[PDB]
Amino acid sequence: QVQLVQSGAEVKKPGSSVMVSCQASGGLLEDYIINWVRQAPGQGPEWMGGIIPVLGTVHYGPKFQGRVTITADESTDTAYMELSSLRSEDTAMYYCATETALVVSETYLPHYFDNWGQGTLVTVSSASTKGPSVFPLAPSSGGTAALGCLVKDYFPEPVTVSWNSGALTSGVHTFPAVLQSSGLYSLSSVVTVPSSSLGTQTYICNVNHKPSNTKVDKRVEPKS
Amino acid sequence: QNITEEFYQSTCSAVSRGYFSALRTGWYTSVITIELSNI
Repeated sequence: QVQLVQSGAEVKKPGSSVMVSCQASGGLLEDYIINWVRQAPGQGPEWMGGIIPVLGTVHYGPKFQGRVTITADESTDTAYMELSSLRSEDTAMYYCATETALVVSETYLPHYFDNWGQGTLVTVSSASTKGPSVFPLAPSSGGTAALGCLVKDYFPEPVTVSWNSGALTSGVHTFPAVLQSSGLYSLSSVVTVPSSSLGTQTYICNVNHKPSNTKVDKRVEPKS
Repeated sequence: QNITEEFYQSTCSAVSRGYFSALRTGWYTSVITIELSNI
């Protein structure tokens, strides 16, 4: 029932340093073991480290010690992870995960992750932040038609999309982004719907690319 | 287990012969440990 809210996804330049925050709501940071796990595309998760404020102990994975700093701000119940000298290998989704530390003895260690943040996609690249353009995929003329909108030319991932402010979910298919030859990511979101509601129903795709501060609400309907 | 006893009427005493010895002549010391965690 405690939700872990991490900082937003962003693109950082190679060699620079990144800071990711992780906000706890509903409990104190001292009452948990706060862990940081990362997942590169096509790999399993890798544990980076964890801090136990009730004991005042910080632990770093051997690969990351000396370039990772994890702190616990008990004044705001926010945990942080700072990784310096960023390079291509670091492009991964970074997760903030907790283990409850209510009754702990000394030399207590992290063991598992029962409560997770949403994850923060850090992309290390030279390219600039760029917001996407959204274009309708209008339906036309059995008994079910399809429509959608196209989210094109953004950087970096991810882009989010919801139908009817999240109301329309049964039958939505939001495809994974594809990196085009020109560069930048592009993505499609289609949903099937009965052909009798093509004129009586409004279908809006709410596209958000938080890294670029882009909020777009695109209406889809046939033309004339 | 063959034990022979002799009683001497002259001195009103009795000797039970045939037993064997097992005398504690030394000490062996060992340290037994249990690993604890203090909460």
